[PDB]
This record gives sequence, C-alpha cells and structure tokens, in this order.
Amino acid sequence: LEEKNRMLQEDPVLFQLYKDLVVSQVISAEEFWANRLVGISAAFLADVRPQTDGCNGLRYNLTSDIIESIFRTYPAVKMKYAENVPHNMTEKEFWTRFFQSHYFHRDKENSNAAIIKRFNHHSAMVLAAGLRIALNLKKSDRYYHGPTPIQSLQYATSQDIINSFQSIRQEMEAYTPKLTQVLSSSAASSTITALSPGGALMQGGTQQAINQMVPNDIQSELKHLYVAVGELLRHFWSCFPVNTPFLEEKVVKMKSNLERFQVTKLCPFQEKIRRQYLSTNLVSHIEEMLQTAYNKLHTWQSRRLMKKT
Amino acid sequence: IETPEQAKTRERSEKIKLEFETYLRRAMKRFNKGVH
Repeated sequence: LEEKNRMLQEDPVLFQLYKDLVVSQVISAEEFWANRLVGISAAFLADVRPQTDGCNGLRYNLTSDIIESIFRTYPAVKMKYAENVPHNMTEKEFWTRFFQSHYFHRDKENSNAAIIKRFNHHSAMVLAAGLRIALNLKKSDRYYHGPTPIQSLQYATSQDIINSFQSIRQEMEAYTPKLTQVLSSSAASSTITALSPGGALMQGGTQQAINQMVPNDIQSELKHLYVAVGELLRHFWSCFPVNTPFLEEKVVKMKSNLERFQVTKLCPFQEKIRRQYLSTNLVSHIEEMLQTAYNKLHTWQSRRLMKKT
Repeated sequence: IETPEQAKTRERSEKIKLEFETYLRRAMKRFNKGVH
C-alpha cells in the first residue's frame, strides 16, 4: 500500500486519473495496476579524499555508494564494520581509524613489497567483484506506377492527331512576338477580382477564436478525458487480434470499463458543455472514437459467432 | 587528514606543557629534598 500510494503522489494527474477510475467505480484498483505494471572503478580510493574545508572542516561526504564500493573491494572493511559498528565503535570513529591506520596510508624493500602486494590484492579484488539475402523482384513496374491510382490517361484519335501535330508545327513555324495580345484590361480586372479577397481564388477567409469559446478548465478536463479514453482504447486494441479465450474476457472487461467511464465522467462533462451551450463539438470526437471501438468489438463478436456456425 | 600544521602545533603545545610540568615537579622535588 505504501509503495502504491507514493506512485500516485508523484503524478497528481495519475492520482486524479486513479480517483476518476477507481473511486468512481469505473475500474477496479487491481485491473488499474495490472496494466500499469553499476560498474566498479579503481578510483574510489585515490579520487575520494578527506575534504578539508576553510576552517578545520572534515567534510567526509560519506555517501553509501563509496561505502558499498569499499565493501565490494575490501570485505575486511565490511567485516570490521559488522563486528564493531555500532557497538564496539561508531561509524565516524571507524572511518577516522581507517584514515589513520596503515591500511589507507600505505606509504625500503619491505615497504615496496608491501605496496606491491596491496596493489595486486586491490586489483584482484576489483576483478573478482566485477563479475559479481539477395533480392530479385519480379514486377518492377509497380514502382513506376506506385500508390498512385489509375489516372485518366486517354489516348487520342487515329492518324488525324498527327495532322493536328502538323497544324501546330505549321502554326508556330512562322511565329512573331506579340505584346498587346498578351493581356487586356478586362482580363486584368477579372484576374484582380479572382485574386481579390473573398474571391474564388481567395478560398474562405477569417475564422473564429475557438480558444476563447472553450474555458481553460473545460479544456483541461477534455485533455484528461482524452488521455483516459486513449489509454483505455490502447489497452483494448492491445488485446486485438483476439487469439486466446482470455483476450475475449479482457476485452469484455475493457468495454465495461469504457461504458462506466462514459456514464460517470463523459456524460456530466457533456452537460457541463450543454449548460454552457458551447457550440464546439468537442465531445463529438470522443463519441466517434467510442462508437468506432464499440462497432469493432461488435463486428469481431459477429465474426466469432459466424465461425462457430 | 585535516590541517597537519594544526596537529603539529597541538603536539608541540602538549610537549611544551609536559616539559613545563616536569620542570615544576623536579623543582618541587629539589625544594623538598633541600628542606629535608
């Protein structure tokens, strides 16, 4: 319970969603939670040093990560901690002793041999703890005419077309540039009218500010409803296609949850719009999606019934 | 591990205090034996 509660607190929207789905008896908490569900470096000793502050401050910063690394590399330190802390000595006293002991301050043949042995032992402990088809298509013409549907490609008449080809060939064989014939005042006025605002070319015009027509609180509620419906429908479609009998029961439960959500949350929200008489059909998209899901489920049920005939 | 100069100063102060205490003790012993 404690683990479950902390998850809701971190995401207030999910907690609000959890309240709207479970407290309102739309879905059970069990079904709600059913769908919801370091290397070791050798620098941990050399880089980690007793930090000296401005005025006699031993800033140990004894993070548990360094302590765990020391325990992994040096089991003797862990044994001493277990056999001394917190009865024989305190943790800080043990750390001070370790700093003051020869174990940390390793710094002449005997001394060199001891240093070499310590380094080899550290390396060995670190190493030990580190483990603990040719394609040949057939019909390439499909790429020549791809997803483009069959167009209106029409072949002309018989040889007479060539004669027409001759006509233009004879028409533009003796050609002279013209200036007045290019444009006329009436044609210019017609073009301006077409290009004038409100004309045929100027399609439509200004629109309405839908942002101010829908209150921001209603917008947030619509967003929350959209998120909830989308998650429920994603869970519904995840089962599809239904290949096992358990998926049938799961989809039936999902449909029941969708109906409960629509009754408990969507309908009072609808009146919330209807009481305000907003002309925006925000609920229309939700209704379309819900009806599409219901029709898909009914069609699949009909297919299942027919397969058993 | 922290301010080695401060630790050395503390050790020197302790040594000076011990030397002064030993000097006082030996002076007292000298006075007592002279009185005896």
